Amino acid sequence: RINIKLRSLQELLVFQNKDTGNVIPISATDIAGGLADTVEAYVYMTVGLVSN
Amino acid sequence: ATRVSGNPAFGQEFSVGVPRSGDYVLNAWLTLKTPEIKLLETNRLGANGTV
Amino acid sequence: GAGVTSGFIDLATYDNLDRALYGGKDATTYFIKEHYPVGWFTKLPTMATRVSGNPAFGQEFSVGVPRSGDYVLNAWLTLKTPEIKLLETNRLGANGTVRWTKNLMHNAVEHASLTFNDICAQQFNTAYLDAWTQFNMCEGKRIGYDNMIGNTSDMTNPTPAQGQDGARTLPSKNLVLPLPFFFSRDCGLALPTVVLPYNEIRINIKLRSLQELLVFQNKDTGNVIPISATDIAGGLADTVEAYVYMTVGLVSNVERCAMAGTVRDMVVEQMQAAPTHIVNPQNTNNVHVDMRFSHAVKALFFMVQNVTYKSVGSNYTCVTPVNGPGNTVMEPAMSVDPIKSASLTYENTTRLANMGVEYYSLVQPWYFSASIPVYTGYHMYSYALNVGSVHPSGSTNYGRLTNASITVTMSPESVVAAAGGGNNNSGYNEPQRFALVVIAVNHNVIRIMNGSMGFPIL
Amino acid sequence: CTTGAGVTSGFIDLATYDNLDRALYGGKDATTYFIKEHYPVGWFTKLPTMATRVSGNPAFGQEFSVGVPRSGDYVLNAWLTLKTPEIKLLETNRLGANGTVRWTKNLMHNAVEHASLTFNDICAQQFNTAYLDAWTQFNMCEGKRIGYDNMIGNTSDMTNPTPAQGQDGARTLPSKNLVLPLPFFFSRDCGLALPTVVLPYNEIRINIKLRSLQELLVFQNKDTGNVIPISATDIAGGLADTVEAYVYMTVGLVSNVERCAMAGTVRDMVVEQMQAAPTHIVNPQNTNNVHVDMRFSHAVKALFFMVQNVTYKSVGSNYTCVTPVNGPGNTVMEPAMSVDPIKSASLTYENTTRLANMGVEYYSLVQPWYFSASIPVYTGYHMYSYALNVGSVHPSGSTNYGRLTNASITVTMSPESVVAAAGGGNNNSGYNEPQRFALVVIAVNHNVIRIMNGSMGFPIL
Amino acid sequence: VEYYSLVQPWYFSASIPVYTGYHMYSYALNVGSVHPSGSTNYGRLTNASIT
Amino acid sequence: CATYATRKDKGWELNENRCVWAASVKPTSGAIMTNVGVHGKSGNAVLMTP
Repeated sequence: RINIKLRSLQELLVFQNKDTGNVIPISATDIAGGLADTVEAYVYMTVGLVSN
Repeated sequence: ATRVSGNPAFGQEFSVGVPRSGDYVLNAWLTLKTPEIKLLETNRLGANGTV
Repeated sequence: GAGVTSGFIDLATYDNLDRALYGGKDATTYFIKEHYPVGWFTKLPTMATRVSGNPAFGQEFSVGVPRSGDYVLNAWLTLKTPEIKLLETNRLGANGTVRWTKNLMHNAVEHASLTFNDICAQQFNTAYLDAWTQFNMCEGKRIGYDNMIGNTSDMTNPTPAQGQDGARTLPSKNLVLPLPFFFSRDCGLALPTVVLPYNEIRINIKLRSLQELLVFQNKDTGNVIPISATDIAGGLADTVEAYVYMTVGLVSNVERCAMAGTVRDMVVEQMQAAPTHIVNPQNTNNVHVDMRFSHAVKALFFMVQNVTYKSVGSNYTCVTPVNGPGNTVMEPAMSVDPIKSASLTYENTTRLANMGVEYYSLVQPWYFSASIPVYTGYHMYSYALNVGSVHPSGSTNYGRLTNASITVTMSPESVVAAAGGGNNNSGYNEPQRFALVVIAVNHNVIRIMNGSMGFPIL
Repeated sequence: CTTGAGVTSGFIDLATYDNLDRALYGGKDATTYFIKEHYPVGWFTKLPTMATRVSGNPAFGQEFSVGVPRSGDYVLNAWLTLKTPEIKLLETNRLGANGTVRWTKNLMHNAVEHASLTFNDICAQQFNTAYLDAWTQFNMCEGKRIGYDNMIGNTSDMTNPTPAQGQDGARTLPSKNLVLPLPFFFSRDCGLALPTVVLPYNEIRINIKLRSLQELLVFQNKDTGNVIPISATDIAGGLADTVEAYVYMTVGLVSNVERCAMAGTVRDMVVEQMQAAPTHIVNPQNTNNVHVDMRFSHAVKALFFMVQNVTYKSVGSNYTCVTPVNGPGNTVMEPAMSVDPIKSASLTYENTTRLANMGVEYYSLVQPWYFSASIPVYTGYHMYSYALNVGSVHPSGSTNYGRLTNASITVTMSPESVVAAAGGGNNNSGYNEPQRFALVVIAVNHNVIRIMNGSMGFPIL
Repeated sequence: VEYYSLVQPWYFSASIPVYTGYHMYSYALNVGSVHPSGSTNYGRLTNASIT
Repeated sequence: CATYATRKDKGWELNENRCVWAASVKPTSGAIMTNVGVHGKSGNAVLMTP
């Protein structure tokens, strides 16, 4: 099995001040459409078939 | 890869099992689609703020 | 959405061609790596044993190779640049800037040699270093190399005087230059110091005077004049701090004794440089130079260097670079390699006809090297399939060969830039002088026996 | 610095040892570094040689043929040199002041189509512009990329648009010679070389068809970004149909110890050929997917499929969904909307889909990352590979198409391509005029060539 | 197209069409002759195509 | 002068090379009752492939 842990969207968006250069955590109301916790993702791998 | 547990979402851990019926597994990658970001004028930083 | 069973038709497809290519009892297979043990060893860096003087600008110092190490396989030299500050008391007044020359390293060092006892073994210099770095540089390390030896777009940026807008000073940071030697060429070629307890090994490094290491440029007329101590603040520090480091490896006691007391033969590559030949395009267009080499030569590199000013270095273009907007250095519009065509003559037998300069610039590096230069000049021709391969390939020996000559036909741009008449910041505002340089890379044989070394053929 | 370590610090590292170290290192038969085994090699030499022209005088828009010289034991390198003419626009052009002329992107890899190498009178190999572009974009050795992009055109000088003489930009496109290597089976690897000394009864010849200069020059509109064909009266000096082009090949000489020993024996060599599927026109306005039936003969190794914008014959190597337009600063800029027209692709054998409807990014990035020596830096250039290493001369995993029945490739187009097909875009938008696209599929396969009795033939065919 | 229109009828037929169209390719020396001449069977030949 | 296009094969490659590969199933222990017991009293099981 392969275990993958995905961080929350809060620690992925940088909200930088235009002039003073300050960074504050993002919020749900900051951006339109909310923060979709669910995400579209899969994992693929390549298999190799050999002779009998 | 055959999913065995978990729903892929941000901030959570999910497990995927390796499919059988093969002979050798020699590769592995993950794909995911990022959402769409739309900044609003009602943000805390106001005009002086970029996401 | 397909599944593993979706295939099996690829395996069902199997004909006479597939029988010839794949299959068979003795046929090897992938997905299985045959593992074989290797020797037990370890490596660590050490300094080089200082046994002669102290480093200084313009002087030559020799450093010994430390003993008590089973194998030495690397060598690099580190040196910290001084601090440079401009003053309003300069001879150029306000219209004067100071900057480090392009390729700060590969400069400030000439005639770097490796000597057994005191017998010369091999030796390299600026031309060979530049050619090798431009022809056999592995990508991904190009930015690292262009950062460790200067060329950081910080030392080469012109700085105006204090009263002008640009008051920045040149930072003092240490730079490191690897030493290309026969033991550093390959891991399998290393000095057996345990087998050589009688001989002692020296590295002779000669610095360069600080006058020609700095470029003093007039931002208006584009002229270069030598610098003096009064121009810069503090003064020209003749003494400099520099060290030499090398990676020494140790081996196991079980096999060091077994290998002790034997005879070994090694193959190494050496560098030979023909004397520089001053070329005057004003008098004529064709220049012939005789080449006198000894051992089995593998490659040749020939260039024409603009030698108008010693302050600027590694400038193989007919026009010297000048100042530009944003306190930067840029090359003027009319900028081509002086060489137009070249040919070889093996005792009145033209081996290569009057081929174009683009052939040497592009086609030969594309087919018989691991890289292609990104600068003007740097023309090469190799007798071997791979230049960077340590293993010998096809080559010709000049010991049994008679006198050979190289003929070069210059260019109209070169002959018109030789005279003056250029406008402001045109590069050729003053008459230009050019020198042809030819270097060769060959092979040799080293024999180790009785705790001593020597050339069997000498 | 003050280095107090010394040599003796490594004695602890040497002394530490366990069962894992005993299993990995050690042993009486274990090889060691710092000692390189040397083995003798053959005595030979190499030198360039002019190729003998046997077909008139080369000219633009025509086909010329050149034989392979004898007296060389092996030939293992071939390239072409061509001196481009000097181009200077005139104020009396059809477009008037609002008009620029520039060389097409990838001047070389263009004007050379259906270049073929023939033994005696049998077509042995043949490649074209699509194969050249795909191969040089997928198997490019980094470090030589700048040299290639300076030697085959696109030197940021030939491709910069130049306004008319009376406008601000009166610069003329320079007339500098350019070189193009010829990728052949013997040029792929040193170990594969043509035995010219062993083949005296076959005429080895190279047939090269150039392209008319009319569609080699892009005549761009300054404002609306439209392309019209160039005429003789538009530019100064007219168009020179004749041109000086040469072919150079490298020969190798070997001693008599083996050059005569290997003669008189049957030799079997493995070579890589090309098979190109017929081009199919695609209209995204009417259909959203296109199926192409692929038929090949020998063990295929890789498949390159791209969709090319063919609105104007002057512009070449345009696999984007939007044609390039002129930009500020007398330079060409890719438009804001420029994405590969393919949205997804799938592969079907019989009625069974071996590959599902995977995303375009898969073929674009993942496959080159794993089974290639480079990743393309331009949009398009989609690849599938049946072998672990595409560029390896030694055979790897491959499926023969001779015993395989009809196979299909299905390409589902993108909404960007759908909307770009219809015009209506404003000036300098690229898709101001309606756009037409074409699909091209190229395959790489192995083959066997046998040398016997002074002649060569395909034992399998 | 004029190849099929004119050259092939000129060599392997007893007449040349006087109307547009009618393109011919004959595997045999004489189309009108009832005696068999050179010809290949498509039953053993995998499906061919005309472009 | 046999070639790929004119062969009488195609569609039969599976039946030709049907032994190149096979399918692997999930391992399963063989647990079978030896005797059903006497009048519903006794009985035991044996694992053939544990």
